[PDB]
Formats: sequence, C-alpha cells, structure tokens
Amino acid sequence: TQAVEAGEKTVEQFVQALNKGDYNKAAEMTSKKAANKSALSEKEILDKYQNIYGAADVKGLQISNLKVDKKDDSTYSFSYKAKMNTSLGELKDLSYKGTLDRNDGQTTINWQPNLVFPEMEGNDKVSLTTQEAARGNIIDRNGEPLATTGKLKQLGVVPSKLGDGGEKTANIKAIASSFDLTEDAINQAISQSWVQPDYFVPLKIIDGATPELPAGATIQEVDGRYYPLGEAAAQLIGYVGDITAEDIDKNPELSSNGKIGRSGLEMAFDKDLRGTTGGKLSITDADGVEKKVLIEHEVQNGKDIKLTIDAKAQKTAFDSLGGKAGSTVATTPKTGDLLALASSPSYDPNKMTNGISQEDYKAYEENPEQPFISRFATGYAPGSTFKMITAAIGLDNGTIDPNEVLTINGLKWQKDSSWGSYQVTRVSDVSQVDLKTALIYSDNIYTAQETLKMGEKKFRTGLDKFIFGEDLDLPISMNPAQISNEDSFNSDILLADTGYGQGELLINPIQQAAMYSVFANNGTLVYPKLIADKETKDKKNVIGETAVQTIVPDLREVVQDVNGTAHSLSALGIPLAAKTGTAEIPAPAPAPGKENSFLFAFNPDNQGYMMVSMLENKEDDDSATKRASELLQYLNQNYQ
Ligand SMILES: *C(=O)[C@@H](NC(=O)Cc1ccccc1)[C@@H]1N[C@@H](C(=O)O)C(C)(C)S1
Repeated sequence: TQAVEAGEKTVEQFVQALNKGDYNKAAEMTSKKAANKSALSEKEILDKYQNIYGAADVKGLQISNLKVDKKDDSTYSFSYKAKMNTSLGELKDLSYKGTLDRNDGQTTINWQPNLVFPEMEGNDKVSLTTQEAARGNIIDRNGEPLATTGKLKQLGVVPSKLGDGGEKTANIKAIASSFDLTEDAINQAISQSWVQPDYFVPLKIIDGATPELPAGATIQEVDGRYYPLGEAAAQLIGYVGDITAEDIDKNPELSSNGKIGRSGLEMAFDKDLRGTTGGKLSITDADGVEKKVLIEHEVQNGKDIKLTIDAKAQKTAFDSLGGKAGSTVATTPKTGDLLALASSPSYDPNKMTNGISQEDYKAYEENPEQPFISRFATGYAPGSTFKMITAAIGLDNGTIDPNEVLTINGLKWQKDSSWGSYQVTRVSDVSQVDLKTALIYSDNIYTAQETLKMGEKKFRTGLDKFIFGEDLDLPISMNPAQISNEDSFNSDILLADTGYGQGELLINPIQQAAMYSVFANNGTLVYPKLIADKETKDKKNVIGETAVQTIVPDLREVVQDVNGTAHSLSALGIPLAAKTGTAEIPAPAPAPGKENSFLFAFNPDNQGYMMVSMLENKEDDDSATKRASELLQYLNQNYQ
C-alpha cells in the first residue's frame, strides 16, 4: 500500500506551494490538460491562482483532516479541510475535493476549479467588494483630541491656470509669498515626472486661515489624520503613513488605501485603531451573476483610546523645554496616571503624515539632537535625585542616623589610598553635614560615605525592592532600569558612584517617576498608567514609612532653605518637595564633558501631582528647575 504514501505527499507538496505564494511550482505538479485530468494548462493555472488569490490577498493556507484513497488503477481520490486568511478575515472550514493521477511513477493532481474555492465550477469568477474602516481617535483624560481624522485645507496649483511666460513666473513668486512656501519649491512640484499640464499638484497644508489665491491656486478639501498638539506630543502619539504592498503581505487584514501607524501609540495601538474592513467575497457565474458568498461582515470602525494624558499639561511641559534636548514626565503619583510625556526637540507629525519632503525628513534624521527619540523612555543616569532612594534605604536598614553629623573638610574625598586619583566631589564646602544638610546642598561625599558604610549587600537589598529589571505594563517601547551592568559592582568606587546617582545606573524618566512615587504613598510604589480605564497597580512596602516622614520634610527644605539647590521654586508660594540633580556624562574623544540637568518635585501636602523633568546635554546656566515654574503652577492648581 505504498501508493497512498506518495499520494498524501503530493497533496501536501501542492498546498505548501500555494501557501508559499509560488503558484508556478504548484502548477507544475498537476497533470496534463484533459477531461480525465487537469482542467487547465500550467500557465493557465498560474494566472488563475495569481489573479484570484492575489485579489483577495490570500495568505496562510493550511489544511487538516486529510484522507487519500485509491478508487481505480491510477485514480486515487483525496479530500481534506483547509483554512486561509484573506482581506476580510479568516476563511475557515473549507471542504476540498479532487482526484490524483499516478502514471509513470509521480503522483500528479487532476486540477479542477474546486481547488481554488470549494464550489468553483468551470468558468466561475470571483468578486471582492470592500468598505474601508475609519481609524479611531486618541483622546486625553478629558476627551480632548490628540489624534483624529478630519477635513483639511490642502493648497495646490494647476499648471494651466498659472499662465504662459513671465505671468506664470510672477504667480509662482506670488503663491510662494502668500502661503509661506519656497519660491524654488513651487516649480519643484510643478515639474515633477508625474505632472501633466492640467493636473492638481499638491503643495502645503493650510492649518488655519485661507489667504488670498493668486492666479492658479485652488484649495481642495481632503480628509486625513490630524494631530492638534502637533510636535508637543509627536513622540508619544506618533504618526501614520501610507500602507505599502509589503504591509499587506505581512497582514492581509489591512487596507491598501488606508493608513498604518509608523511610530508611537499610532503603531502600538494600530489594531484597535484601524478597525476591521467590511464587504463581501463571493463567487459569481460565468456571466458575473453571484452564486455563493464566502465571507461577509459589516465595516467596523476603529476604537477610540482614552489616555491619562492631560492635553494642557502635555503642551505646557513641552513648551517649557524651549526646544532644547530634554523630556518631562508628570504623574498623579497616588494612581500613576501619566499626565504628560513630553520630549524635546520634536518633529511635525502633521507634516510627517501628510506631505513631507526628503529634505525635511533628512533634517530630522541628521539633526544631532535627534528629535525622533522618545526621551521619556530613554535610560539615563538619574543623578543626585537618586540620593532620595539611597537615603531611604539607609534609613530602612538603620545605617543612616538622620541626626548624625559627618565632618567633611574640602571638596574631595576618598575611602583610602587604594582609590588612587579618583575622589568623590561635592560643590559646597560645608563642614558639618547631616542628612538634612546633605539633601539641601546635594552633598556627594556624604552620600558616598553612607553608601560605603552601608555595604553592597545592604544597598542592593533595598534596591531590589524597586522596579529594576521590571518591564512596565505600558504601550511604550523601553528597556528596564538597571542598577549596574552585572549583578555585582565589584568596586568600592562604583558602589559609591551608584549611591549618588552616577555609576552604571540607567533609569528612564518614566521609571524614575515610578520609583520616586514612594515618597507620595508612604513607601508604596505605584506603577505608572497611560490608559485611562486600566486599573491602578501598586507595590507595597518598598521603603519604610519612617523614611518617608524623614526625607519628605528635608525635601521641602531643598526648596525653602535659602541655600537649597531648588530655592528658585520657593517663588511659587505653593507647597513643594523637590530634589535637583546634575549628572555628568564622560565624553569619548578628549572633549568637554556633557551634563544633564534633573528635577524631581511633587506636592507634599495633598500628593496630587508629581513631576520629573530633565535636560539632556544642557547649555550653561540652563537647568530643569529654571523651566519648571509654569508646569508646577498648573499641576498644583488642577491636580490635588
Ligand atoms: C548630583 O547630581 C550632584 N552632581 C555632581 O556631583 C556633578 C556636578 C555637575 C555639575 C557641576 C558640579 C558637579 C550634585 N547635585 C547637583 C544638583 O543638585 O544640581 C549639584 C550641581 C548641586 S552637585
């Protein structure tokens, strides 16, 4: 019975070729054209599958429940069931028939129409009508639009209504001087390869008032994706682009005429936002008369998505960065609601999703400050803000006495002579330094000595209670925060640097706002939350409640004391508990070192808001504390 063994392989070899998209190789393992064999030629079957399976974007043909027999001398009948994925979802429970033929020694298939779809017969045709689904909206915690689809005023020119010569050059200089467009770019689009003398060539997108129209300038209304806050949330929201042929080859349930998320939340939530395509896939007669319907369902528009983001806080946080490199994260620390996730510099998502030049796109990628980076998801060394956690660990294990006063002389210190030339450095030469004094002046030497006194085992014991190595349940690509490169410092120097927020620490701004939430929840860490409806998740007993009641009053003095590093914030007249930081980054080539300014601040009275702002590669005299007054006033007013 070794004949049925070769027959099951012939059917298996045929389905694989169809599944692999190679229709020619599938057509070669069929029999010759005859009434008792195949119904079409090899090149005729190739065009049959390519036209039909291609029009429906058939992908992932897989079979099951195969049964091969032997009816006559060389007529071995076979049957199975199959399923496939098309533009309108999955087509399951398909009953296929057909027969085989094993003359000579090879088992060829007697091809028939019913090997394309179960009920195909002779010269039956296939039709596919689809209704595209509208993309869902992205909204803030109060329903404000962050990413919607709407009507736009598109500026464009037609070469015929421009004129002939001289008069045509004058309007090109007139259209360029009325819509903020380059005079050398109007002809760059008029003289493209696709242009004809009467076509409507697009130009710029008017995002407000429609000015006067020179000779040969029409504004047509076309619908497209629109981002109200613009660059203020471009990294977080992202942008959508035209769907390509390879996008369909990867997921046929898309829409060749639709838009797909290319970055940010538009890409992370692409499935829930794009919806599902409607329409029907049916088999018709030889004359086009509908015979059998294969797939059909209504068009379902995309779901809206409500974020915890405050649209007003998002814009204020971004604008406060003045276009400099940095990022700001604002939360309601008791719940974890991410109120703002700003990153600067940024790109224009409206220009990105509508029409953008290869020149402006190259300016974004070749910009050294890298406007495409989501800096709120980029790991940094936390700097001196991390002293709050090193101190709280020292209070939890009894290593740090808040009233114990260390005697530090000078601006440099080392454990012993084995450290060589390296020394911990502080900025203020305060002789008598206790915990409160250390947090006010941000004393690295106090922090380094208390860290070395604590020891690595006790230090990591307190550190592991946080979220180092954890993957936050957020729709944002990020790497987990890390304490060091390996599970052991293996260096007293690296142990000290980690104490005051340097060393090999890597914590992104979002993870910092999560780790620092303990000081607004009596030692309970509250995980951040971006989706409004999602349930609040927390982590009990990260630090002791005694340490919180000890450090938070000291953090008030970082603002209120005359020599506090955040004393400029006392001008606000609002209850503030803050901690500043300026992390130093080593330079590759012999170049001046780069510095990163940091600011942590929250309301110690009502715990209504908490923020963590930073500047990457800060300019001189620039800082995050310098720019925080406006956002702090808003968060204190609206989030209590
Ligand atoms: C924490 O970040 C500490 N920073 C340093 O020791 C590095 C440094 C950077 C610039 C100048 C001098 C030293 C301390 N905290 C910051 C801060 O709170 O801004 C200080 C500049 C006070 S030093």
